[PDB]
Amino acid sequence: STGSATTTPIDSLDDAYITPVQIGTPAQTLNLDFDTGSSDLWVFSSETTASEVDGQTIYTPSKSTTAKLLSGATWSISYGDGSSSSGDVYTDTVSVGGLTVTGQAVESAKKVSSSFTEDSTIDGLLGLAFSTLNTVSPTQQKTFFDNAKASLDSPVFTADLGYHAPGTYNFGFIDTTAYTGSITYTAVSTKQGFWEWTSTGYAVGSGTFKSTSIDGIADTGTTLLYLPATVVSAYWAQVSGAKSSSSVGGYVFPCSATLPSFTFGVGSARIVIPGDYIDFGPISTGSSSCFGGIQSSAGIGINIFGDVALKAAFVVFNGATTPTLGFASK
Ligand SMILES: COC(=O)[C@@H](N)Cn1cc(Br)c(=O)[nH]c1=O
Repeated sequence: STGSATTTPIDSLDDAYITPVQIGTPAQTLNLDFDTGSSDLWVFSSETTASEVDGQTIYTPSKSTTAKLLSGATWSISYGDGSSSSGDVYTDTVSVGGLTVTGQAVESAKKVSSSFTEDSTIDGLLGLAFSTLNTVSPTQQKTFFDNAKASLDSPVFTADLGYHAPGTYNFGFIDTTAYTGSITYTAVSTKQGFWEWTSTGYAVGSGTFKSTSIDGIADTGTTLLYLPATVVSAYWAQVSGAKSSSSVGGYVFPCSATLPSFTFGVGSARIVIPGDYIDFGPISTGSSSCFGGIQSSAGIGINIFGDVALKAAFVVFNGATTPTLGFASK
């Protein structure tokens, strides 16, 4: 089997991407944030505290003939940006772009933090990291991908995020028309439950390539590119007027600037992020100070190849018994 679904930026800055997902019988379609950095599939629901729902589409398990309460199961998660959610668990039929999984754990939110409430466009998350990170207790549950894997033509999914444009998540096959040149594969460590890999280095603009190992995770659920302070300092030094602002919470730059590109290494291959991808606009409405798309990972504890990096590439998440990651230009 295979599946193929379009993923769409939630706003003009590509702050996140939503993908339609069919849940239950008859189908209830929710727009979920596919997140390769976590492993819970959770949704706004009829059980969510009413004051914490503001425009989202909710899942109503009582209206699904295939929904079953997973007795005694609860979940609770907190993300890297400080947001959180929690609730109980159903199993139900879940389909993504024509690919169907029966008995998928659908985690129903009873509580969500303010940032989820305030984002009307995101109806929940669909985690695509390794199932070892799943927070369901007392019986850990599998991700949609892990459940589908045995049925897929090939045990892979691919992320093809667009810049200011729609893109695609495919399951079970590699679309050889979706990228240029070849796909370069690189080793993955699953020791922390992430799609963790080691970049071979970087370049700023037309500058010389610096060979240096940068361990980080491929994370579709994170907007920005978070890298070591040395690397990030080297990037923003090439932008006149750029500076790190503690009050804003990272590097900002004059909106009149032209940003240089940023290149990262995948083995001997190179992925180039155009400068425009690194612009996240005025820090507040009307401001001439703009927020940068490359930020320091110093306060995070891990380097994160988020959407800023990933949308410059066609990315293969290979879930073979020894998982690997593939990157191609596009
Ligand atoms: C809800 O999405 C957002 O607020 C975006 N800023 C993407 N995002 C979402 C989560 Br959860 C996170 O830990 N980091 C992040 O960049």
